[PDB]
Amino acid sequence: ELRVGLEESELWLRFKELTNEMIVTKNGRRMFPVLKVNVSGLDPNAMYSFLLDFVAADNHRWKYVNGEWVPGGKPEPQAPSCVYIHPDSPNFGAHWMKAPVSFSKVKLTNKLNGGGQIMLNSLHKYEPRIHIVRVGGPQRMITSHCFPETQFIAVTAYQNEEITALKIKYN
Ligand SMILES: COc1ccc2sc(N)nc2c1
Repeated sequence: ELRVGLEESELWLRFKELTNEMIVTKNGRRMFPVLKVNVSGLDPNAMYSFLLDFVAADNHRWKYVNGEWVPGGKPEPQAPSCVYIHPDSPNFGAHWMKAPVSFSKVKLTNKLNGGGQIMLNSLHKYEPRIHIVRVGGPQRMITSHCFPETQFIAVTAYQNEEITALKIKYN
């Protein structure tokens, strides 16, 4: 059975209990913490690509009012985010299972851009999600996994200084 787990869930949970924030910039900003995933139960000889996308967790714009994040009253449909391909892709099951799969090079932007960078909606809340795609084989297969512990609001600057302090303490 294919098992997907979050590495350093302890740390992620401390961010989550404060309401996590990730910076987005025109050129794109790397994530901290980095999403790192433990995977077991792949066919070590089979070929797979690791994909990352961001689900809009709700349909609302958020705003930091009197030191607390509060959702707007005017929800709108959220266009799904683009997919980031893990740069080790495609790769053997053995490669993916030998160490945590680390998305250290994904960049989050607020502007439609050349390539690599993933555009997100400013002040919307996101739940990171991966897709494990079996490739090259005759029978294509996809397993998806969400990481609620890794939820965050996309911001152009940090609102809650508790988040800023944790980002610095652990980086
Ligand atoms: C996934 O990134 C985006 C960026 C801007 C907008 S406005 C809208 N309706 N949804 C989105 C999603």
